[PDB]
Amino acid sequence: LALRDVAARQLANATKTVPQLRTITPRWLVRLLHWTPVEAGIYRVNQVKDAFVDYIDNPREYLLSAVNTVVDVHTRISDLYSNPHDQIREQLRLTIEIMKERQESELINSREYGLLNNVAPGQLVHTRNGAPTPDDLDELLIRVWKEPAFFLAHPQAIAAFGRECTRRGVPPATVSLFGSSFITWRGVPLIPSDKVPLENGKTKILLLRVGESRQGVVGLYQPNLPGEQGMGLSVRFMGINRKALASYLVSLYCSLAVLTDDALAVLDNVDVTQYHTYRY
Amino acid sequence: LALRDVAARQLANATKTVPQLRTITPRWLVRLLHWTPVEAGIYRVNQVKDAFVDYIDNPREYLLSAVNTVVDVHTRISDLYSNPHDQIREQLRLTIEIMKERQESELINSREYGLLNNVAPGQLVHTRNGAPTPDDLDELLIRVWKEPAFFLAHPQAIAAFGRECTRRGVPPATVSLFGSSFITWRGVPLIPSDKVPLENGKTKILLLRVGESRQGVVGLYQPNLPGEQGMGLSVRFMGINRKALASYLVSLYCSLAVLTDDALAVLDNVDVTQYHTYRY
Amino acid sequence: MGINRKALASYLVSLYCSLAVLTDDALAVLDNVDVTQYHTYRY
Repeated sequence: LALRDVAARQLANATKTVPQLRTITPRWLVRLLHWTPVEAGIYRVNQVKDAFVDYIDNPREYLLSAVNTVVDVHTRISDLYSNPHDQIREQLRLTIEIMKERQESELINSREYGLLNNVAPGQLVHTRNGAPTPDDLDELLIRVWKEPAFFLAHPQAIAAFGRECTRRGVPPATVSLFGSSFITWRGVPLIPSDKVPLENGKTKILLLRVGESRQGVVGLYQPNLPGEQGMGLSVRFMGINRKALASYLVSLYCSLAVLTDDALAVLDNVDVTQYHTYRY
Repeated sequence: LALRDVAARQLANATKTVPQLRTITPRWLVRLLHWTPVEAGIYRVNQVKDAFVDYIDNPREYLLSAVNTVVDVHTRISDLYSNPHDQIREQLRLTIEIMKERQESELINSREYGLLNNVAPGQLVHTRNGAPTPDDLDELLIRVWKEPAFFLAHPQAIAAFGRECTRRGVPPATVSLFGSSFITWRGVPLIPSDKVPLENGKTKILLLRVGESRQGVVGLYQPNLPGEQGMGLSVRFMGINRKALASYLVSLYCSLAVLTDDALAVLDNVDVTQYHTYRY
Repeated sequence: MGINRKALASYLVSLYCSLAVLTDDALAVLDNVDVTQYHTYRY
């Protein structure tokens, strides 16, 4: 008999990871958008009227929106347990991750801005038979034929499109972006995002042109913020309350503008639950 | 509601102490002895016969004794759990502490060497009334009147002597040695040691002269050992067995010689259980 | 490890390893995969 493992383990330093947040996503849409700074929170998109040359007198003004989160950390927790990991920094990091996920979801789904609600008449396409076939994506590419950037879809919709391509004996090509592989259709990549709504096996697929040089989709943000930690993101210390809770304010200022109406098209009534039966 | 202490504690490094060994003692006797090296494990104490000048022809030869301890440490324990504390080093350190305690106990109590058994006739004093009074220590000082070094006693016997001194209205003086205070009697310090036997409230008190220049008590040790880590102490790696247990041999070589017989005296029948009743 | 009485030298080979799945959506398993099916091509 000798020294046991459980007793010798009382002398050993455990390697501790930072807390793993499983709802973190790559947030591809934010990385693929072009971001325009708005120095005073107002973006006015002037338009040619009925494209002599006249302009409309009531152009849409985009107001940047504010989302705030208060992060409360007890002073004794950050005082006592900040070795080897800063407790305040981990709380803030995680908080900002959750806020960035919410920001991507708002870029897709917001009622004021938000791609699925700012789609022009004539740019809304419907599937012929529910499932996202190659013909439906060809329709989408008809609607955004001027230099389309990427498709945006739920990963289940990308799988359904892959099944439809397999049934027709068509293997779609792939591209590498940001060290990851994506399906492409007619050279246009299919980008996954779990923020595209999926309810009762029904979802939507978006097609986007991005950039200000083109007349595409642009993201908007506020450029010079006190306590800035990122694009349109700021962190401020709010103070300490009577119960020794230190508070931090995390602010995110963002919006989205579709500069011209042929920069965005949406394929509606996409069914992701259809499976083919292969019989020979 | 905010982040709780129990959850935030999962990120914090705990400060781990080395294992505390409560049986560790200051081992004052070993620190107070003079240590003589014996290069080949044999110490022959020559004596003048019946002190012309003749020597005895059968002098006592002191053979250094060996105490061995095998320290088994599983290779996976030292491989896995040696951060930030070396597991083998802690096991060896603790093992050597226990062996040093045993060595002090053997210097006092051994049957071959050992002060309580190598006491000459005429140097054994008995208490007049059980309790260790000032008169009994004066008797001891009669027996070792030539430059006595220190008393050695159980801490309960030192307390009993203190009680006897208090009953007689005598406060004994104290000296500082090694950063610690000790009672002294007639300028001779009383050194505590829990290795002095105490059974049924009965113990002994020793008085020693030390050194080779004087003809006192000397400790003996072996000076040039393979794997030497201390005085007469060595550590050797023995090998690994089939079940991946690494073994280490800890060896301690020691003995003790009383050069002349008036260098040591023992006060016998010391009673440590007597308490005076103060009535006025 | 050392040499025994019959002049056999021993060596200890140790391997320390484990594996962690940090989040649960990092791993998926497809079960009941059948590898014995062959199609009959008739035209």
